Amino acid sequence: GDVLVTGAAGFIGSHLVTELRNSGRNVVAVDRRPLPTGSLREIRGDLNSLNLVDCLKNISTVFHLAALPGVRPSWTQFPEYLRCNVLATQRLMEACVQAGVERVVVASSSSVYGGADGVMSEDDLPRPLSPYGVTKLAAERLALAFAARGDAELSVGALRFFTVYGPGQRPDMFISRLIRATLRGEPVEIYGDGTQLRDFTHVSDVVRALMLTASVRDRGSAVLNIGTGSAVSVNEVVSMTAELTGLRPCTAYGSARIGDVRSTTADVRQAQSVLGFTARTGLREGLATQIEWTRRSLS
Amino acid sequence: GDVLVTGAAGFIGSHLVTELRNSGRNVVAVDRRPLPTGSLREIRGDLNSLNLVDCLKNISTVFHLAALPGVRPSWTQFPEYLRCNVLATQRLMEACVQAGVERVVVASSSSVYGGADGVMSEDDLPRPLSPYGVTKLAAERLALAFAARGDAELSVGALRFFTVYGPGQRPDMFISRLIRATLRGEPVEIYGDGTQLRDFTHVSDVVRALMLTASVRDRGSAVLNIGTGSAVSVNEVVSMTAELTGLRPCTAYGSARIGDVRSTTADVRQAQSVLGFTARTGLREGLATQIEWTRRSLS
Ligand SMILES: NC(=O)c1ccc[n+]([C@@H]2O[C@H](COP(=O)([O-])OP(=O)(O)OC[C@H]3O[C@@H](n4cnc5c(N)ncnc54)[C@H](O)[C@@H]3O)[C@@H](O)[C@H]2O)c1
Ligand SMILES: NC(=O)c1ccc[n+]([C@@H]2O[C@H](COP(=O)([O-])OP(=O)(O)OC[C@H]3O[C@@H](n4cnc5c(N)ncnc54)[C@H](O)[C@@H]3O)[C@@H](O)[C@H]2O)c1
Ligand SMILES: O=c1ccn([C@@H]2O[C@H](COP(=O)(O)OP(=O)(O)O[C@H]3O[C@H](CO)[C@@H](O)[C@H](O)[C@H]3O)[C@@H](O)[C@H]2O)c(=O)[nH]1
Ligand SMILES: O=c1ccn([C@@H]2O[C@H](COP(=O)(O)OP(=O)(O)O[C@H]3O[C@H](CO)[C@@H](O)[C@H](O)[C@H]3O)[C@@H](O)[C@H]2O)c(=O)[nH]1
Repeated sequence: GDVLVTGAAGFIGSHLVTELRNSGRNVVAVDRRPLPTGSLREIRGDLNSLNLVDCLKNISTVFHLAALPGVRPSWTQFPEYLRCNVLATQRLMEACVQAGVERVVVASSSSVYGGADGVMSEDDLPRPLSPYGVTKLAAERLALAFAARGDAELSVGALRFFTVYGPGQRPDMFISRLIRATLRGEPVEIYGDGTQLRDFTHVSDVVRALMLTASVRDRGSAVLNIGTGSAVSVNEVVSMTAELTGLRPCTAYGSARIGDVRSTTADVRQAQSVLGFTARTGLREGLATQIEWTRRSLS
Repeated sequence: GDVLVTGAAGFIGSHLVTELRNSGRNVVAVDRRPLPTGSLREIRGDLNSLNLVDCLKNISTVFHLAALPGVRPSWTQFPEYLRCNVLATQRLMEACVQAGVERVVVASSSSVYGGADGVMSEDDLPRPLSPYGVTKLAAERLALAFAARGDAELSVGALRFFTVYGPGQRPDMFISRLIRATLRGEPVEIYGDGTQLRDFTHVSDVVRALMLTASVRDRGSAVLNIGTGSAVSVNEVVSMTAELTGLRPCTAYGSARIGDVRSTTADVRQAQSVLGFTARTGLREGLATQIEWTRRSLS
């Protein structure tokens, strides 16, 4: 059957569209922004306005990536985060039940874990530290509640991504801003002392995990971390970018932002056992891919 | 300091207002519906429209009970459930940070557990089966995220209530409808075969738990079940009501409603250790209190 991707114009979504089409799948793309062997049908619209059942005609698999994804604006833009991240999810899942979609792969987030040292496992109680994390937890729990309805023949794979980077990374993210601070001298502010850590996951690995998750169809629903299990500090990413480029990143240290967790590290075990997924790209290699893409993109 | 109760016109809220005032506390009541030794100041308004910081002047303790509380309408009224249960909570917690409120006691729900046999413990992963349960989980996680902000001197006691009944019970609830089916012959539909079970908790016990929770001020935040640990089936409640009244309840069996969990039973241990709270009222005694109140109320 055909596949529908919400959020298809965005960072992860555009990579997923490419891989789906290269694999021979016909793709229906939904986004309110323009898109950058399988066919491609672009539907331009807001999930809260489109006739979603019409969009889901002959769709057997949905990848739900649309959302407002920034941690820090969520404190002061909460109506819009609720509308885009929770209400739109609820509408999409109802339409999936009505249209007889078989499987929905939902982008969730490591943000549901909140603050924790060391490994974040899918059996840990969620305790988001930001309103954004609350909305991603609500979206993933909504998806699971729809899959548990007695009238639905619907499974859900909810994927908790860990800070994704690479070619095309959204420009509000740290590595994208740092690379512009390096190649173009546009200063980046460091939010705190730079000792915060992230499990940075390359988008190519995330797209492989998304495809694997969609192919697990007879095992019910699942909640899985998608990450590398290796955390790197902000300061270390700055030093690596300086080393790779021979240009001094234009940085300025400022105050930590409330809502930012101090460290993330994925427990990678359950995705390996359920999907056969292990991340292949480490940060040193992946960072070079983003730097090279950004050069060519600016030229 | 003075205490503010949101949802003060409702079932649990009105009982809490009474006990707060009888205890000598000055109460500020907020609700968009009229209210049925401590003074009482009634503020009439919607939490999404009022100047909440103004309402919180000289308030040291907030009891957040306002919400749309029905499980079953939440599938088809989801915008309003998000607005009342999640957006209003976020606005209230921000105003609590800005106003320097010390402690917020939040009404959460056993609905966050979803479907589970046997005892529901606060260490179990939440898995709500209805959009209502998703909104209560979001409200309680929001409250905890605000309490964890570095700029807040704020603690949260989040109370997961188990199906509350007694004098004044909301008329959409089962025991209220059954009593009208008995005393007044207004038929009640049974949603399924009546073998579903609930941990029914008397409102007097819930109000005692609310007061105890507010008095724990130097131990940070807590998430606690408030229930009896004894589950009773719908059919057994029907037979008890018939026995107590000598009138045949006017019932009609119909189809189970999607979103209704099959059974609830509270793990009562953590509230006993943290609050010294143990429920005192069992269903046979409590059911008689509601029947007697309802007689006098109808006359
Ligand atoms: N990038 C990461 O590090 C990361 C980490 C964890 C989780 N996630 C999650 O992965 C998903 C994709 O993230 P991304 O970095 O690609 O974000 P992105 O902002 O690049 O892509 C999201 C897309 O969704 C669209 N969109 C938003 N609301 C919409 C609406 N109401 N209707 C139609 N389209 C709408 C946007 O136009 C955008 O193109 C998001 O759900 C996000 O929460 C991302
Ligand atoms: N009754 C139960 O069995 C039970 C069980 C678990 C949890 N809870 C929770 O306990 C709390 C109280 O439940 P209840 O049975 O007393 O419900 P209720 O409906 O009787 O009381 C809720 C009150 O909140 C008010 N309200 C709703 N939205 C408002 C808004 N935007 N602004 C101002 N006021 C608003 C309503 O007018 C109403 O009086 C709710 O948070 C509910 O989710 C109740
Ligand atoms: O200009 C900036 C931007 C970010 N940071 C810091 O860099 C780290 C990473 O920030 P960023 O790349 O913006 O990603 P996160 O805020 O960690 O969020 C990403 O990863 C989260 C967890 O996976 C997802 O929930 C989010 O949607 C996704 O944006 C954090 O410690 C920030 O405090 C700075 O110092 N300066
Ligand atoms: O007309 C009716 C109403 C209810 N029921 C059944 O009676 C049980 C109890 O229903 P009700 O008294 O409406 O309470 P719940 O739906 O269990 O919800 C209450 O208890 C939940 C868990 O504590 C809270 O989350 C909710 O806010 C609160 O309304 C359920 O099995 C219903 O299916 C019927 O058979 N007929």
